[PDB]
Amino acid sequence: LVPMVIEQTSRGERSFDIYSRLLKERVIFLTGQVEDHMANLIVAQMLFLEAENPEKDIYLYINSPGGVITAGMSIYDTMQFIKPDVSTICMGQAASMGAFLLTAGAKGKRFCLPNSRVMIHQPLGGYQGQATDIEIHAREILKVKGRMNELMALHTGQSLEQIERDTERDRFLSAPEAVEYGLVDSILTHRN
Amino acid sequence: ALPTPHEIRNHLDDYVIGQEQAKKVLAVAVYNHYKRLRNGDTSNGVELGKSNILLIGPTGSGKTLLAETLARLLDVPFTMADATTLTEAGYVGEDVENIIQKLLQKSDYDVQKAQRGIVYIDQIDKISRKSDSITRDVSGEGVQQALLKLIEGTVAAVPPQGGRKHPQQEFLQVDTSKILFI
Ligand SMILES: Nc1ncnc2c1ncn2[C@@H]1O[C@H](COP(=O)(O)OP(=O)(O)OP(O)(O)=S)[C@@H](O)[C@H]1O
Repeated sequence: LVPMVIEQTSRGERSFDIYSRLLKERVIFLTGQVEDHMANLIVAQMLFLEAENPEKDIYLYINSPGGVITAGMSIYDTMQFIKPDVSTICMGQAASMGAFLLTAGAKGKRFCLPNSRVMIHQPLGGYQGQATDIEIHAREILKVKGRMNELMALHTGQSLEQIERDTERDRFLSAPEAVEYGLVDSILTHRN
Repeated sequence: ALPTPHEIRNHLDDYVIGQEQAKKVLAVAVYNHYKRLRNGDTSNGVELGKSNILLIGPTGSGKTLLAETLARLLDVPFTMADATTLTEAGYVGEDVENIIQKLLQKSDYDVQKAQRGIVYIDQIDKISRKSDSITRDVSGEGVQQALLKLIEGTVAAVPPQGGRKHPQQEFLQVDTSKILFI
């Protein structure tokens, strides 16, 4: 169930769902696993806001345990293509792909909650078949791992060698450590 | 010797039953109307104001009855028009001048006597806005805006005896600051 709200306007009263009301204010929600359907829905929201206003900041709240890689890279390229600065906030948790979209936000407009948690690891995969096919899928996933580390270093500012060592296994980063690591800019403890 | 509020109240008791608060308002209001007329800002009291009346009640209670019976003992000119037959200026329906015009029919085209008359309006709620703005309302709120200046006081233009035809092209100016509206 989704609660309905009333937006008082000069023309009259209008009924909106809670998710649609926030969309009007340049706010998008990224919840659950990242898949082709959920990812393709967020892209349409960003494009809709670009045409309405290209000079207003967009806010992206992320609470997700990660998911498909190809579905997430479509969002990253979109955020960089459009002119508006996509502000990112981490709520609850940010897995491998959720962390990549978090750090990919506009510089200076990235935040993490005081009790949020980030986790980063290497891409996961697998294949069953002939040895010739396993070599192909192995080279492909290796390129993605190398490609994902290069972009992570660009936004985090760290060196490529450091990202390779830290992403060999699961690594959890608290909210204070994320600031020191260049993943985010500050923490929104209280409203001032 | 003018009638008193008690005298006029007993006159209305013979035509109305079960209405105490409403009789007091018309009696005190009509009484003050004669005093405001007796002193046309000539006495020490200068710029005597005006106080209209707003009657509210269910249908079939005697609102239309009070307007007719009151004219019998008042002896000043009285009229009765309908708010339903009105609209904003520029539309065929709008006949805002007709209300003043009607008054002169009862007074025999006496401007000095028509200003001292009384007027009544029925079904005023029919022009309440519905808060729907994205459109222009010929009937409703629009109509109320036109009546603002008419109540306060101004000089409306009235075609003489409703107007013979277009060739005359003349109008009658009749002050309305002293005219009461109910
Ligand atoms: N207070 C009252 N005392 C006695 N009879 C009343 C009273 N009010 C209404 N009536 C009776 O109801 C009849 C009609 O009353 P109306 O004056 O038409 O009420 P109304 O509110 O003016 O109706 P409208 O004009 O259609 S809104 C009168 O002729 C009386 O017989």
